[PDB]
Amino acid sequence: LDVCAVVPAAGKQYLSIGNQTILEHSVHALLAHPRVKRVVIAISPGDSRFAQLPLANHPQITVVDGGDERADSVLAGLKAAGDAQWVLVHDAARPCLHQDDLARLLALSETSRTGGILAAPVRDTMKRAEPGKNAIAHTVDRNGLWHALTPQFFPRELLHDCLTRALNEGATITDEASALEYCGFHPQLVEGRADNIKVTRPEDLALAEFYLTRTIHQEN
Amino acid sequence: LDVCAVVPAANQTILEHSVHALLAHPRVKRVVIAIPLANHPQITVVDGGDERADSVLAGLKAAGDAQWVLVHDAARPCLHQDDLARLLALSETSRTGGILAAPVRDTMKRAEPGKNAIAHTVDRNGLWHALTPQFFPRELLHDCLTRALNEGATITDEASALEYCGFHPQLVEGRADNIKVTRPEDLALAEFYLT
Repeated sequence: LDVCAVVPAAGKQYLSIGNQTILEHSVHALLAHPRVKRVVIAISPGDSRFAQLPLANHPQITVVDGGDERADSVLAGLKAAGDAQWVLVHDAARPCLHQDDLARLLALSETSRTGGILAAPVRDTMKRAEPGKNAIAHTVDRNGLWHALTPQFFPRELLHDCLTRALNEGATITDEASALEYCGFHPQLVEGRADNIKVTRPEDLALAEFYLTRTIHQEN
Repeated sequence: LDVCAVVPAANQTILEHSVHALLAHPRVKRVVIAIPLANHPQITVVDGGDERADSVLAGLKAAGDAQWVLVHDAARPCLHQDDLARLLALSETSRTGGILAAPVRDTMKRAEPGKNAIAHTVDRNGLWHALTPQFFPRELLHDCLTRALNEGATITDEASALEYCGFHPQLVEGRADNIKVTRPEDLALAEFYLT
């Protein structure tokens, strides 16, 4: 049941919450589960900041050069995934990952042949804008609509082949699930907490910090 | 450009903070709460209905001579004054109005019917979280809300009533920390980090 994690970190991840970078909170969230034996971080050539983090001397961390696109970084991480049968792909900028959700995602390997992702149901109103304009086209129906979160958990070889194939066919890949979907698979949706935010807007840092503080508080 | 706001409240400190965030802007002279806060000279109370749309219409009958109306969620007390200002600016140029909104950050999936499995990816480009306030010309909001409701439209926010009748409100990019605070125990904390 060894698992290897891959973090596509090639470029917010170096912003800090408390006295750890967001990348470090994300990485340590992964290491909470004992089955996660290694974390491969894909970093961009020339990125010198990584080497300065204490995480850079962690015996369970592997560092490799990623590419310009997500799928390329992930493929680069997978070459260093050793003999792990299952791989976890997790966003560098998702520091609020909860151990309970990780644990429940990792159960997919006992029974799943495809794997699956953490996800959050859409529960508030969403709009689709007119193309080219900041005006509303229509309101989206939330029934069966999910936010794709990370981690995304898949058999190693299958992920590998689907991503290689999607890229080789010019497929339009965003997340890892999209590569499986393109090769005809239907990954499972594992409901996770909606506060597993990707820090992408400047105000998201304070939001992430609010969510971690509230959670620490609640646990008691 | 005097503005009347409507808050459908059909947890008292959360409503209170949301209300005073609206009242903070000079153009916002009054708030109508559709249902001690009620003893504020700037706060009006009316009967809210069973649906949000009906409470908002009920607020409209209390809005006086207001030419433009702000509709705000009672559970969004982390509204920032710069976002409110950029929204109110629509009255200078818009015939339709618009809403506060934030771009969606994640890849999006549509689940297979009947299963917790992905059918397909939904393109997140051009997809927005609809926030509040929602800001519209008085008569237009009134007329679209009334008509959509009588026609059995599925109304979510106010913009959706305009949508039903064929209008396309503007998307005004706001802060993504303008979150829903629904547990009272979270308010001080949300306010300390996001206010």
